[PDB]
Parts: sequence; structure tokens; C-alpha cells
Amino acid sequence: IQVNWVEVQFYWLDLYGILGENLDIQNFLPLETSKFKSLTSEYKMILTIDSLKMIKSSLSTFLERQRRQFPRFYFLGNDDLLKIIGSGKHHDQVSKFMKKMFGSIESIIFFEDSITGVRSVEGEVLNLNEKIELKDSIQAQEWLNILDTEIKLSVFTQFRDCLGQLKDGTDIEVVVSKYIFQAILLSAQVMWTELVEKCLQTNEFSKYWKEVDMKIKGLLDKLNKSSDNVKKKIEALLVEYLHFNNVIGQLKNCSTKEEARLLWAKVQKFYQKNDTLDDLNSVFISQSGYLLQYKFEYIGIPERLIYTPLLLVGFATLTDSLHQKYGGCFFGPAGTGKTETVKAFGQNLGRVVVVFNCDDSFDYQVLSRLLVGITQIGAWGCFDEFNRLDEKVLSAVSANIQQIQNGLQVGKSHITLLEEETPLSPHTAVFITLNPGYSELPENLKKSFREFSMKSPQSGTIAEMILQIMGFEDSKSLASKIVHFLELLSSKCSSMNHYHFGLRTLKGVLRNCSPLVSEFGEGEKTVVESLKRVILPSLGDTDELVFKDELSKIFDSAGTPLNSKAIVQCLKDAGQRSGFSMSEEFLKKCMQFYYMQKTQQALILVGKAGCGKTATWKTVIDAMAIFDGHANVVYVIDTKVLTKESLYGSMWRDGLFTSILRRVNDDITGTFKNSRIWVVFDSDLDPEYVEAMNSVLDDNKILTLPNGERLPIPPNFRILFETDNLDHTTPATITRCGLLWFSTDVCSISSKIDHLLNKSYEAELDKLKDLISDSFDMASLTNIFTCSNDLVHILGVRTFNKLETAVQLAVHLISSYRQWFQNLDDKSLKDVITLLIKRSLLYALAGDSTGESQRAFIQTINTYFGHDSQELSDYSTIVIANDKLSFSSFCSEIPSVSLEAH
Amino acid sequence: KIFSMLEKFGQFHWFYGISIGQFLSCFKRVFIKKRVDEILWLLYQEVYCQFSTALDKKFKMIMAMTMFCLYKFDIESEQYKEAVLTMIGVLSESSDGVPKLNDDLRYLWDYVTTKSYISALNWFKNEFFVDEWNIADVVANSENNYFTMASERDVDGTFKLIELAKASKESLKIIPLGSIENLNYAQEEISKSKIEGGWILLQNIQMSLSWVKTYLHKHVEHEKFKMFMTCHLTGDKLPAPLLQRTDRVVYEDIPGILDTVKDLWGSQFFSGVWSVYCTFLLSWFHALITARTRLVPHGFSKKYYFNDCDFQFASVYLENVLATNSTNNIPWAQVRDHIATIVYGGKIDEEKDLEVVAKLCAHVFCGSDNLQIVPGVRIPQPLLQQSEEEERARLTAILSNTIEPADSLSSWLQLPRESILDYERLQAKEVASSTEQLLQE
Amino acid sequence: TNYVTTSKGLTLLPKSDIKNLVLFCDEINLPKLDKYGSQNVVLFLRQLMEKQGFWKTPENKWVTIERIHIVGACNPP
Ligand SMILES: Nc1ncnc2c1ncn2[C@@H]1O[C@H](COP(=O)(O)OP(=O)(O)OP(=O)(O)O)[C@@H](O)[C@H]1O
Ligand SMILES: Nc1ncnc2c1ncn2[C@@H]1O[C@H](COP(=O)(O)OP(=O)(O)O)[C@@H](O)[C@H]1O
Ligand SMILES: [Mg+2]
Ligand SMILES: [Mg+2]
Repeated sequence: IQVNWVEVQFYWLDLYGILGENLDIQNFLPLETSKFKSLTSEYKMILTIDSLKMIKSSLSTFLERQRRQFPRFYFLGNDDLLKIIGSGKHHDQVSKFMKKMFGSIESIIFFEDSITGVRSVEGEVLNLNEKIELKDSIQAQEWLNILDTEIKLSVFTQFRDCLGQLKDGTDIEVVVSKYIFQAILLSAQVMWTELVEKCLQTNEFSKYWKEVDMKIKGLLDKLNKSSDNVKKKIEALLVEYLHFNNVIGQLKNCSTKEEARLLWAKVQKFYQKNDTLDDLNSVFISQSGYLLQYKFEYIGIPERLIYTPLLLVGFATLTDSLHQKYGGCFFGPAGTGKTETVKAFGQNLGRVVVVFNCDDSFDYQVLSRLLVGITQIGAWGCFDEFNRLDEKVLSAVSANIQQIQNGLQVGKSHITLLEEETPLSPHTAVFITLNPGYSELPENLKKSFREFSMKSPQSGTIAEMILQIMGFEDSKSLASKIVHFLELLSSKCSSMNHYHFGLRTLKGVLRNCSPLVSEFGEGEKTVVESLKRVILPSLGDTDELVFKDELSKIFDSAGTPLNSKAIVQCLKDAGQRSGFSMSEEFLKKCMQFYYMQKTQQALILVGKAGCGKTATWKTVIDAMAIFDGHANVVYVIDTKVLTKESLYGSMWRDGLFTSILRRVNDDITGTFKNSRIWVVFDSDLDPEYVEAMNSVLDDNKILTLPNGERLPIPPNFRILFETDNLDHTTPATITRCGLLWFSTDVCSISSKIDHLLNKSYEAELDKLKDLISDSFDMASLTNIFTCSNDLVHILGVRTFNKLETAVQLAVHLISSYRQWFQNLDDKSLKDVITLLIKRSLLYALAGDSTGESQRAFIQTINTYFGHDSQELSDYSTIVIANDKLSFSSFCSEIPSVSLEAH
Repeated sequence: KIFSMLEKFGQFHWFYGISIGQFLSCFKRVFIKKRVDEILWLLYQEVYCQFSTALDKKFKMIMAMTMFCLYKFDIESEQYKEAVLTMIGVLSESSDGVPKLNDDLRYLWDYVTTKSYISALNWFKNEFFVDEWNIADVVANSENNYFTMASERDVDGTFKLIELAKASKESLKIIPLGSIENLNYAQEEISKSKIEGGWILLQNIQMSLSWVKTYLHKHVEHEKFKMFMTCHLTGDKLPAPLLQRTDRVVYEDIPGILDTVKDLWGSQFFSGVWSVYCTFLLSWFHALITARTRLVPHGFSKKYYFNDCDFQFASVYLENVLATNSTNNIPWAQVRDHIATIVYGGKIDEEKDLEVVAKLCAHVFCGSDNLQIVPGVRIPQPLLQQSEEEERARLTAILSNTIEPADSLSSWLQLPRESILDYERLQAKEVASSTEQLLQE
Repeated sequence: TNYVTTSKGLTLLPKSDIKNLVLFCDEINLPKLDKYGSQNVVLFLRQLMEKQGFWKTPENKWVTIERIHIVGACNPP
């Protein structure tokens, strides 16, 4: 009962920290507190865990009131919320786990036991308007709400003094290095709206177009020599400065004032109220005549979407839907950018949209829990892929948002959602994205929702603006070339499952173009070479032919080879070290894997069974160790051999991957600080084994455990994958991880035979090796293997994969006669060698076939090895006499048997 | 034979399943009303008159033509059968040939030869079957107290039942469904009306289908008490025992465009003069696009549903545009773009249909000096010195003065006559093909 | 088999010192595919037959196998 006693002790200590230490909270459930006190007294005097669980279940109303004090703390699970509540004086585990309440906010920079600033997930720092005193006796919720109000007012006052600095005439290069991205972004939006309105009061647009052009050039010139977080801020702000340039250029080209008024009404406009006494509600947004309220919530420096006209149309329809308190709905084919449109609309209003990824794993309870949380906070809830739920939970969730929207339209103060009365914030909105064509919105939801079918995004404009931000001098024509090439590839290549030539692939191309500029430069060559590095490995053979043809046709560059002779030499050194032979295709696959692992962390290697995946990545590992002089630590972990509890952990015993990650993170001996650590998942790809580690695959590079631990992953901790099929792999992970495809074996028959012979030798000796290698002549072997390929084999295995037996048996048989090789002639030795090789080829190639086919293959072997060689009879064998070996049959080996009756 | 035909009808759609006892009671109705040839003729008439109202218009025509074919096959000779089969073959474009010649046959020849597909399809109904049953005749001459009524979207028979509220002088209690509060309200009112009587209507039971699986299955001769259930023909499948225990009715949409304009204009109670004019133009545009929607292969590419929510959204947008304009310079391009792109064209995924909506908006919301809105009526712009009530009187007068022509599906909706002729050809072809597939088996 | 620690970390050894061991597996076709089209048993045997060892579940250590053989008889699929 030791585990039960430990659990009772932990529960009693946690509940004492939650309720016993703090007063004026025991008046809600006096019976429950009395029962807890009696249980604590019994535990001190001394299975008692069921009663504590029942008490904590009956204390949900007190927990509900505690969550009602600060609803952001509602977002965490019950266990982690109790962990925070129990630590009422340490002020720990609060700042490390608020990314799930505040969305894009990670940690708190607190000094001298007081709040100084806050740190987002992307790394941006916000300094508060004033410090907040932190004391042990102060409860978590009070200072949490104080910090929330403080950061909102700090964002507001940073916006205000950014507006003051910009209206004073100061340059943007001095203010972009001081305050957060949100403040400078909103100040720029307000100033741009005012300036365009002042220019619309007249008929001139050229001089402010030139001013914002010089501003864009100034941001680029500050960008090219800035720090990483400042680079992120400048890129994110350059997105909207290019948008403002586009808007002003469109307004300048208008023939009449009607077109100018139309285009100005279509785009989003930002206004500030200069007379209201309120602070957070002093800035609104006009779009198509409709008004929306800025929330001044912190967002950080996110991935800013490029403002295409269809994005503004989505903004306009979402504003039109929210003007009359209707829900939002987007539907269409996957890849049109619906969820990102909702997120960009939310973060363009300075607020964070809570995203629910709808799936079969998401049950009714958690969905309704998050829904009542977001309707008691006032946040915006976006349901991604809503059509991925079972009928009962679909109906329940549909009724829930139906009554939420019914309360929102009628202006109800409170809502009886989920059979409890809850506050209904008037700023709560619900959006739904759908992927139909494989259902659709239910009738109750469709009576109070606005469905919008957003089209495929303008890939030309998006690619052009991304290239312009990246500094390419020829951006429009190059982006048109890239999108036309991707369209040609999607129209001409085969309809493979893993092929993806959408906007995600194009943005991956443009992201991978960034490390390559230091060795190729801002030009078409960088685009061509990154396009090769990220598109070529995933295609077949004829698909690579088509890729090369349209690459030489569309793009003007012919693909000059780079300087990589040293790495090729190290590769050949590793190949001759391990016995591998370097064909052109094996070298191609090795270089593709090497270039893919230069940038992408998680690699997938896909091909037929025994096509050469392990040899490819092991040869690359050896070559890189020789090239860099850097250590290797390889953990070959089969995915499907170990179960989910054993691979990661069961609620606490650490799983294998979690244990090795903790061991490499701790680094007690310091060996891992100067080594490259590799995990090879040499098994089938499982959704339940990969989707359990999404947070490792993305840019977060953090492993999340069931108990809540967040383990960092080092940059050299490179994951590999080794499967044979991709029919059970999600398209998200395919696009997330690098993908290498083995369309054809990386060997010849003779090369594999030579490697197997060398491995068997390593596992008169030189004369024997020469005789064995010379007897395996290629001219007869190729013909005899083509002949064996036409046979019928049970459990059909490729003849290539059969080679691992044919060599390994044959030499061993010769090894079995290593004591009978100094007492015979050369002709007898050659006959014995030929007979043993014939027997091994028989029982490796045709050994999985019928007796008649085995005899036919015996005849074929005897004809293809010539009549000069010793004929392998159908029942021949080699026996050992008292002095020398001899050739005989199995007829003399048969012992007569006598059996009794019973 | 008739019951085999009706079973084949019910095999196509879940709403048309017929029970044997229904047919036997229908046969008893023949002797109820007030020699073997007359009994057979009354059998055909009574079966059609009772079981037509549970079928949509296409299946009404298919059923009528199949009963006419069966009766004339038994009664008339072989030459009549060959002639009728040639008419069906040329209607379905399967067999060609002149009839072997009877006024009815030569009138049918005139209908088929002059490409009058609707007249050729309705000739059977006009000639053979005499009595026609509306909603009131179905509800009055039925011993069942529970009625299920189904229809397509963009139409609802509920107001018709409100009309029936004045037919029998009974109060109708309309219950919306979709929420737990509405579910409890519906259960309480059902338990009240099962004792105290009164007509109860349930609006769009479909999204409460699971609750239909829970309550009505456990719930299914009071005075002045009849329960009406309204669902959708295109919705989810209703339970079979619920459908068999309730009398099934199908309600059919109006054939007029001007009636839709008048119906929309009679519900706009207010705003100045320009708001009234914009609401009138919006009612006209909504009626025109909703009339064009029903011609699914030609008027559009798919079957969209522009309900009254789109009208409310567009009216709100026009009110907001007119409110924020003090110079009386209406941005016609702005409202055209927001209506053809965001309000009406938002749900449309195709490009040709979006171009159709854009062209309709450009024709309607052009804001010219005089808007010839159809080939019939031209609307002049409002003057600057008129009251709003005078404007409502003027617009009501100009709606009452105009007359809907017989070719309103072509002139008013701006479609070529060839498209309408091809649509009628496809409709008659599908009717005759279904009837052929019934008759050969 | 016995767990010994002599060289190269842990090692699984046959109880006998001279005779090798053979892992007989009757009807290797009978283990069933999971919901995602894979058999745990044959991948375990592939790990034993190719990598010469296995990863243990409860304390995550690599066991090396040196003289244990694997045979199996099965009907056609
Ligand atoms: N360059 C080469 N020259 C000769 N033989 C080679 C070469 N590359 C690979 N091979 C042979 O290919 C064989 C296939 O084994 P390998 O470890 O590459 O398989 P794999 O790709 O991991 O297969 P699977 O995972 O489907 O079992 C090796 O045993 C090796 O003998
Ligand atoms: N205007 C835009 N600017 C930049 N990227 C965009 C834009 N619109 C869409 N994208 C990109 O398209 C990609 C595909 O979006 P996706 O996640 O498939 O949306 P959904 O799942 O709703 O179809 C996203 O990664 C996004 O980066
Ligand atoms: Mg999405
Ligand atoms: Mg492998």
C-alpha cells in the first residue's frame, strides 16, 4: 500500500495548500471542508484516495468560482490549475504555462519580486507601464488580473506614444527599435488611414506614395543588418507597409473619384476616438461602412499574412457577419487559407483567436468546456475542420453554438449554456471552417451563420511580396515563374498521394531560399537550387525527368553545380569504408538526404523493402563525421515495436524517447554538448505515434509530456524516419517534415553481391576469396537472375532481397571445408566451389518454389554455368570420408527405420 | 398493379412510402362517396386524388400518366397502346414515329409537335382526372390527426396553414425548434394540446431529428385538434413508423415573380424616401434572383438557396449606406459590389453563377434616371420633395398597375427562350423516362 | 535465456554454453494487423533478426542477442 499512501499524501498536501492554508474560502462547502479535515487527520494518524477524489469532484463548484474569478486560468486542465492554486507563495509554474491562456504570450520577466515585463512565444519583450508588487500572501488570481489589465494598458500607452512620435515627424527607424510590433503596427495603420483620408479630401496621391516607398526602403535597409527578433518585427511590419503601398498605388490609378471611394471603402481603415474617456475602447475599424472594435490584446510578432484582395474580401464578409452578431463560416477545398484568414482577421484587430482542431479524439466534454470558457471570456473561437466529428457530438456542439448565437443576437445578458447560467460577453464570436466535397453546416447552425466560399488565394501576389521582403530585385516576374512552374508540375506529374504543389509548398520553397543566399545570392539561382532541394527528393523517376525538363524550360538557369567536391570525397571514403559502391543514383540519394538534413530537422525516407534507406543515411552519417570531425549518438528506435506508454510514458515512468531526450538535455557528462544525436524511427508511420509529437515537428522544438513537462530539443538532435509506404500519413506531417523518395534501388546486383561477400569475409584465405569472387561472374549471374525472376515463388520476395542469402550461405559452406583445402588439386577445388555456389543459388533463388520448378531451375543452372563445371544433380551432396571429401547423393544417407507397434 | 406502381414510387424517395392499409381505406372511400366499370373508374380517380398530394409535381405528372396508361391499356385497343407508347418515346426521345390514327390523340399531337412539353405532360391530368385536392380538402377529409408536410427550401407552407387558421376559425400555435428551451416549450405545449385541443404547428423538425427519435416515437379523436409537422424534402431521412402514422402532404411553390415582389413589399414596415426606394429595388432584385434560382441547369449551375436572411443583410447594408451619406450621392458601385460579392454571391463557389449575380445586380442597382426593371414596367427615381408615405403609396400603385406576362421566366429573368424550351424538354424527358421504366416492369 | 553483462553492455544468452537456441514460431501469418495495417510481432522479430537485439520497455536499455536463431512455419496468405 506504499503507492496508495504516497498518493494520499500528495493529494492531502495539495488540497491543504489549496484550501487549508487560505481562509475565507471554506464557507462555500462546509461539509466538504470538514470531510477534508477529517481525512487529513486520519492520514496524519495513519484506500482513502477515492474519498479524496469524491471530495475534489464535489469541490468543482468552488473550483468553478475560482475559475470565474479569472477566466483565463480556466484554459488549463484541472490538474495543472490545481498545481498552480496549491503553490500560493512560490509564484512558480505560473509564468511557464500561460501560453495556453494568453495564446501568444510565453513567460514573465520579473525582477526584485515584482513584475517588470512579459515575454511572448516569438521572443518579443513588453515593458509594463508600471511595476506590480508581488507578495507571498497575495493570491494568484488578483495579481493575474492586475497583470492582464496592466499589459492591456501598456499596449494602449505604447500605441499612444508611437502615435505621438510618428505625428511629431520622427522617423520610423528610431521607433521600430524601441516598442513592440503591435504598437508600431497599429500606429502605422492609424497614420496611414489619416494620411490617405487627407489625400482623398484632395486629388493628389503621388507624394505620400513616394514617402511610403522611401519608408519601405528604410525598413529594408534596417532589416538587412538587424538582430533576429528585430528582423522578425521588421519583416512583419514590412508586410503591411507593402500593403499600404499597394492600396495607395491602387487609389492613385483610379480614373474617377467613385473608384477611389469604392476601393477605400473596401479596404480596412483604422480610426482613433479622441474624445471618449475610455482607454481600451478608443480605436475602431471601418470596413465597407461597418464598425468593429479593437481589443488591444497582445499578439507578439506573428507570421503576418500577405494582404491579397481575397483576404480583404474575407475580412469584409467577416465584418459584415459580425455587424449583425452572426457567426462566421468559411468553406472550400483544403489549402485555400481559411483558418489563417480567421487568425489574421483576429490578430489584425489586436486579439487572439482560440482554435479548436476538430477531430474524433476531441470529445463532447472538452469541446463544451472550451466553448463555455471562450464565451465567458469574450474571445473568438474558430473551429477548424468542423465536419470531422461523430453525429451525437456534432448535434450537441451545433446546439451549443446555436444557443450561443441566439443569445448574442438578442443581446441576452446571460446564457443557460450547458445547463448552467453563465455570463455572455457581447464580444464573443464563433467562426467555423469546413472542407466539403468528400458534410456541411447543420440546419440550426445555418439559420444563424453566414457561409462564405473563399477561393484559391493569389499565389502570385503572395510569392511576390514574400520575395520582395526577402530582398529579391526581380520579384514579380520570378514569382510568376514559380507559380507557373508549380502549376505545370501539378498538371503534368503523376497523381501520387504525397504530391503537394500548393501554397504550403511554395512558402516552404521561399523559406528554404533564405539560408541559401549566403552561398548563391539574391537571384534566380537561389530559387532554382532551393526548388531542387525541396521538390526533387519527393518525386519518382519520370517525375524527376519532368521536373528537370520544365525547370530547364521555365527557369532560365541551367543549374550549374556548386562546390561540393570535398563532401563527395568524404561520401566516397565512407562508402569504401563500409563496402558500399557509389553509383550515380546512390550518390544522388545520399546528397539529397545530406542537403535535406542541413535545414529540415525531421526527415522521412520512403522506398521499397530493402531499397537502401539505412545504408543511405548511415553512409551520410559516416561522411559527415569524417567531414566535420563531430561525434554521433544514434538511437535506432523502432516505432511500432514499442507501445505508446513505453515509447513516451504512462501516468510516472518515462518512456524511451522521453528518457533519452531528458538524458541529452541534462548532459551530466557533457558529451552531448559536442555531439550530433540521431533518432531513427525504423518502422511504419503511425498517426497515433506521430500526432503524439506534433510539438516536436514544428518550429516550437519542444516535447510536451502527459504530465505537463516541456522538454527542449537541441538543434543537432535530428530525427529520422524510415518507412515503406505513406498511405497512413497525414498531409500536414508530410509538409512539415522533409521527404525523400526511393523510386529505384540504390544498387546493382553485382554491387550488393560484392558488399555481401565483403561482409561475410569480415564476419590461402586470399586465394579462397579470389576464387569465390571470380566464380560470381556478372555475365552468367545477370542471365540466371533474370531467369529466376520468371519463376513462381511462394511469398514473393524480390530476387535482390534474396541475394543476402545466396552469398551468406555459399561462403559459409566453403568455410565448412576450410580444413579440407590443402589436400586437393585446383580442378577439384574449382569443382567444389562451383557445386557449393550452385547449391546456394538453388536454395536461395528457387528455394521457395515447387519441386518441379526446383528441378527446372537445376537444369537452367547447369546450362547457364556450362557443361565444363560440375553438374549439380537434383539430389547431390558432398560427404566427408575418412581421408578426403567426395561427391555423392542423398540415397546413401537414408537410414532404415524399425518401429514398434505402439 | 397500382399498388406495385406506388411501391416503386416509394422506393425512390423516403417520403413516398405507401402502406397497404392506406390503399384499402382509399378503396373503401370509393364506396363511401356517392357497374364494375364505374367502380374501376372511381377507384382510379380516388387513388389519384388521395395519393397525389403526398407527391411532388414531377411525381404527380409521372403518377397521372402511369394511371392513364394503365387504364387505357385495359380499356382501349392495341393501336391506342402503340400510339401512347410512341408519344412517351418521342417525349423521352427514345422512339420516333407518327401516331396511327380521336380528338385527344390529335390534341396530344399538336402539343408534342409544337414543342409544348408542359401542355403534353398536363394533358393527362386535364383529360382523365377530374377532382383536385388542395391542403384544406386533405386536412378535412382525413381521419388522422397527425400531419407531416414536406417541401423544398425557399418555400414554406406555414402561412398557408395560417390561412387555414381562418378557414376553420381555429387558433394555430407555431413552435420553432432547435434549442433546449424550445424543446421543453414544444413538449409542454404538446402535452397541453393533447388534452385541451387546438392546432399546433412544428416548424422545421429536421434539426431536432434525434429528439424526434426520442419523444415522438413514444408519443405517436379530440375536437378541433390537429397536429402539423413541417420538414424538408431534401433534409435527413425521417423515421418510417412516424411517416406511416401521419398523413403526408407536399406543398408547392408559387409560379409567379410579381407575387414574390408583392409578398416582400408588404412586409417592409418602417427611414426616409431613399430608404423606401432602395428597399423596393432590393425586393425586386431578391424576387428576380430567387425566381432565376429554380431553373437549376440553366438559370444557375447548382441549387443555391437565397433565403430571407440575405434580404435582411442586404437591407441592413442599404440602411447603413443611406444613413452615412448626407449629400444624397448614393454609391451605386459600392452597393452593387457588396451585394454581388458579399451578400448574395458569398455562398456561391462557381464563377459563372457569380457572373450571373453580378450582371443581375448591375441591371437592377444601376441607379439610372429611369430603370426599365423588366420589359413591362419602368421605375422613375423619387423626387426631392415627397414624403415617405407618398412614396409607399406610389410604389404600391406601380406594383398594382403592372401585369406579369405569360413568358415571365424569359423576359423578366433575362433568359433566352431556347434555354427554357431545353429545360422543359429535360423535365418532360425525365418524366417520360421514369414512366417508361415503370411501364416496362 | 539469461541476462548477462560481459561485453558491449547487456547481453541475452542461452542457458546452455555450447548449444545455440532456435526461436520456433508456428504460424507467423496468424498475428493480426492493427487498425493501421501493421503487425507488432513481425516487426519485433525483424528487429531481433536484423539489429541483433531489442529495446526494453520499462527501463529503456538495449539487449544484444548473439546466438539465438529464428525459424517459423506458415501457410500461404
Ligand atoms: N552502395 C551499395 N553497394 C552495395 N550494396 C549496397 C549498397 N547500398 C546498399 N547495399 C545493400 O543493400 C542492402 C539493403 O539493406 P539496407 O539496410 O540498406 O535496407 P533498408 O533500406 O533499411 O530496408 P528495409 O528498412 O525495408 O528493411 C544492404 O544489406 C546492403 O548490402
Ligand atoms: N494571404 C496569404 N498570405 C500568405 N500565406 C497565405 C495566404 N493565404 C493562405 N496562405 C497560406 O496557405 C497555407 C495553407 O493554409 P491551410 O492551413 O491549408 O488553411 P486551411 O486548412 O483552412 O485550408 C497556409 O500555410 C498559409 O500560410
Ligand atoms: Mg484549415
Ligand atoms: Mg531499414
